[PDB]
Amino acid sequence: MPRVKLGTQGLEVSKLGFGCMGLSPEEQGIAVIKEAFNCGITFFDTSDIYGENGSNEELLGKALKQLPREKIQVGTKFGIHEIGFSGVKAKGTPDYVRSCCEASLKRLDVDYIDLFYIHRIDTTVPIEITMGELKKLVEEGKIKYVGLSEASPDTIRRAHAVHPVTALQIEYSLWTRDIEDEIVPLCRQLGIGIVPYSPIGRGLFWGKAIKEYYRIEALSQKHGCTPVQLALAWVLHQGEDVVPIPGTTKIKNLHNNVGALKVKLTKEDLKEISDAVPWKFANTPPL
Ligand SMILES: Nc1ncnc2c1ncn2[C@@H]1O[C@H](COP(=O)(O)OP(=O)(O)O)[C@@H](O)[C@H]1OP(=O)(O)O
Repeated sequence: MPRVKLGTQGLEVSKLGFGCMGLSPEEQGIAVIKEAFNCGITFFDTSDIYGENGSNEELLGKALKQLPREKIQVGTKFGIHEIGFSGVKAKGTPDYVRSCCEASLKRLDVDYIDLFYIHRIDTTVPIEITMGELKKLVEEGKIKYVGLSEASPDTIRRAHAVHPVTALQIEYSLWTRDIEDEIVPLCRQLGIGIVPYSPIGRGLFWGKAIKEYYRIEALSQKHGCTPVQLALAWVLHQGEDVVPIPGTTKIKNLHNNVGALKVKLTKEDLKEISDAVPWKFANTPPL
């Protein structure tokens, strides 16, 4: 398993990460995490908001007790404070940053978090204030690196000016390439790592809806992998600074995802994949 530098501050992760969200039957969740590590995945992603009352963080914390903590990069997050009919409410006051961090440390049962993200931006608090408390947490050793998720270009730039941002987590896949026009270039200018979430799930849902397409399947066959591996490989190929965090609850799919790292695609291969996604009469439909 290759390792890559995520951002410029010193974080180093496995080229493929693992999203723990979906896991929240405990023994079996722990077993998936342990097998991911046995496959060389060291980067594990969660958030305070996943599971019930932080049960996903608790799960990861239990799994960690069976692993070498210092070999693993734990990413978690804070910021979503309530969810209701009216929608999601974010909070980014310094007191909340600190209390969320402490609660996550306790649920994960760790002395530090590697990568701590603002999960959702608080549009009522200047981002400098939130980042200021995150800077204090870095200086105290409570967290090592700071991430953002779903942030505007203006928020990214202003955040980074206060304390360097290590990663941006955003949706990115063959089916969702909005970040390419402005976000990707900006992250590259600032040295910020890119962490795609839903690198395969939206495509899987689509594949299922359309099933109940062939160009993608024929390209996967051509490249000796499955359609999902091709999708994940495409994301993997978008840069040395791109680390996707697909989730799964199944060991077989975990092994499939790891297998996607084997796929090698040329610039031309990549365009062909992108371009595909905007007896006498014994014939078949053309590709
Ligand atoms: N190799 C694979 N083949 C088929 N489905 C897979 C897969 N890897 C992950 N998934 C599914 O893809 C989903 C996860 O996709 P994702 O990580 O891109 O995130 P998201 O839920 O945000 O879409 C899960 O539904 C997962 O289901 P399983 O737990 O049954 O695996």
